[PDB]
Amino acid sequence: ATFEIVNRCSYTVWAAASKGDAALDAGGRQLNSGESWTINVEPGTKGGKIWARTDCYFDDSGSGICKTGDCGGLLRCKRFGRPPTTLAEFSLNQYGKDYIDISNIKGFNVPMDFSPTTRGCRGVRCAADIVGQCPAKLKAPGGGCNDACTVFQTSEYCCTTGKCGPTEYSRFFKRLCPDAFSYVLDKPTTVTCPGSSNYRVTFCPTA
Repeated sequence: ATFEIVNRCSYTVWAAASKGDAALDAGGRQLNSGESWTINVEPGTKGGKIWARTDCYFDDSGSGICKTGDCGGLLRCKRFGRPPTTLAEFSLNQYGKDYIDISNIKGFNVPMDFSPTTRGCRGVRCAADIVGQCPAKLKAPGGGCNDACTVFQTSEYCCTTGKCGPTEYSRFFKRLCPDAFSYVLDKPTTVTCPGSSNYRVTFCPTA
């Protein structure tokens, strides 16, 4: 499946793509403002995620640090990134279908649109100014808006017991972006696409 990842932000981002125990394609690449990077993701990929990382420095071997979404200091991500990270999430060819969503469960760093480029389903978007509006206690001094689990480590925010409800913090993300997951048990905003769709992830789709 092809994912065209496009940076419409006015700032550079370093895109990242992983399924948590492996890179997808090269796993990561710098995208200057306006650049597009097309990756190939193997059919059947379960639990893949794409995100942006901001304010990164890499040496000549691809080792360094990002202020948001760092994946163990690598340019080419092999694991998931450090919160806060707006997440494009997808499981492909799952009994005939693809499933996509955007999630703020790990916080928010960069706005995103995640849309099929082939027929038969709608895209999802979380493009509101969540960093500018972020509640004081969730603001990440590093950049971005953390989710309450990352900040407070409680069963209720982390849904550790499987039994949690919405909270004042989850409701903030859900108010600014109704079309993304705001906590683990949020009412699903997952979109079902034809098996083997192709997609485009656009960072800063409205700015």
